[PDB]
Amino acid sequence: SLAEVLAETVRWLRLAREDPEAFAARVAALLADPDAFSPTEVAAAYVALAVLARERGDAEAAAAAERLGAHLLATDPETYLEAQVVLAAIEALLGREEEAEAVLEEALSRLTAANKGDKKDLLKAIKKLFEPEARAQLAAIAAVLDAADNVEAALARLEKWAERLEKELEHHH
Repeated sequence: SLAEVLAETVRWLRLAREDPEAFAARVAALLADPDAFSPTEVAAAYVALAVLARERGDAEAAAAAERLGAHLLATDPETYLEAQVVLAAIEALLGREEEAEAVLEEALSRLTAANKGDKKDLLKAIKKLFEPEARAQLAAIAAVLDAADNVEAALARLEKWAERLEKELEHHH
């Protein structure tokens, strides 16, 4: 579930801050054998690593997130899509709307080119961000990121992004 990925992303991000050595050891473990961990855990580690890459300029986290994302795309496309939507929400939360939309577009393009997902999957996944269970966890992410004042406007921007996509989908039929 989307909200479980968010909840677990809170735990990964707090671990990176509060015990970086245990963060590094568990990431090495997931990179060595991601299939030994639950899909939610792999997706959350991907998101935390992608956030470290983008927000701290962490080259190793960047390459590690790329490997985990690739693995999720190849083996569990629905979890891949959830991971990308959560990453997009967090970038939007941080005020990086262009980056958030590029993440969604990359996710869409990888999913369709692999014949594992489509525009309707993306729309459905984005809208799961707005449910209460997911909103509670994004509030937790926002506490982690000192971005509480931007939760609503970030989700509103994503909703209009999804709305325009859905309208083009409708017009195209």
